[PDB]
Amino acid sequence: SCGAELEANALLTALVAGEDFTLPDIDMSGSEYDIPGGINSPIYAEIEK
Amino acid sequence: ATKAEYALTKLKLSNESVTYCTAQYNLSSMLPQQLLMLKNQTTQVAEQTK
Amino acid sequence: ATKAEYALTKLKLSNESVTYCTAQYNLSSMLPQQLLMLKNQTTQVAEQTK
Amino acid sequence: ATKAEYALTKLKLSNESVTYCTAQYNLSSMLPQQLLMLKNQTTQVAEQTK
Repeated sequence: SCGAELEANALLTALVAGEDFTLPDIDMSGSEYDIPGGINSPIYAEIEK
Repeated sequence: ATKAEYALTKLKLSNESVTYCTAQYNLSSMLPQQLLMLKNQTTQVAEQTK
Repeated sequence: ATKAEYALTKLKLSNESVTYCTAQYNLSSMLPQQLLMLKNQTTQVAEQTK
Repeated sequence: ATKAEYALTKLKLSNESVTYCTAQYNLSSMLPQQLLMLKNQTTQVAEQTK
């Protein structure tokens, strides 16, 4: 209450102003970050002695 | 246990928020009022000296 | 949990800010007023000695 | 979280600065005034002894 969160936002912006802190934006849900060859891949096929 | 600890940290924000409002009220109201109290006491000491 | 802890640290700036203003007010107003109070008490002691 | 903690440390300099000024004022003003208060009280004790 009493605008407690508003004060924190203003202080944080001013104190750390003047420098770049852009975090990288990477989507891990894409097929690139997943192993191809799903349940039907020969990897999951049973190995015969 | 980690989930329970996460809730405790999340709930702890409420105590910090009310503490800030409590401290803000003390600075805005209590401290200036106490200054007036001290000034009147200072005058009384001089009168007792007289 | 880390995100919740980050919010707690971020919100903690408000308490530090009001503390600085509270301390600044005490130095600017309370301390000089108390000095005047002590001076009047010092004079009263001499009068009681008389 | 590290950035938020960095701001907290950076903002903490204000409290240390005002503390130094507050302590400096006490040494320059409060302590010498209290010495005068104690001296007058010391004389009063002798008079009450008389």
